[PDB]
Amino acid sequence: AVKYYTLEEIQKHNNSKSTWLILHYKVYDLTKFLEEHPGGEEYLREQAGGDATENFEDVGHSTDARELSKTFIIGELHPDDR
Ligand code: HEM
Repeated sequence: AVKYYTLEEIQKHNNSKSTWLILHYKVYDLTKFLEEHPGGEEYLREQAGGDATENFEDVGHSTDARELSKTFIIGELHPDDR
């Protein structure tokens, strides 16, 4: 089973208690990761509530970071919004 979120609901998660973002159609809840992110939290908050795939790939994340990102997935972008 997979949970699908719309762009409308994702955009609402960009505040002090909730930070979500999209990477390759998958939705990530990075709320508790902000402080641990090697790159800092400014880059994450700035992209919160939207699709950060291009920025993510632009910086060029390691295979380890990508493996780690998987633990933060909570669902996928609704097919109709793709
Ligand atoms: C769940 C997603 C993410 C995880 C788990 C994550 C993890 C990491 C890790 C482990 C590093 C260390 C270097 C490496 O292994 O590549 C890193 C660096 C970095 N990340 Fe992320 N990252 C994520 C999302 C993002 C996003 C969305 C942005 C930008 C919009 C971003 C910007 C950066 C920057 C600027 C660095 C520093 C690169 C440098 O100094 O050369 N990261 N990230």
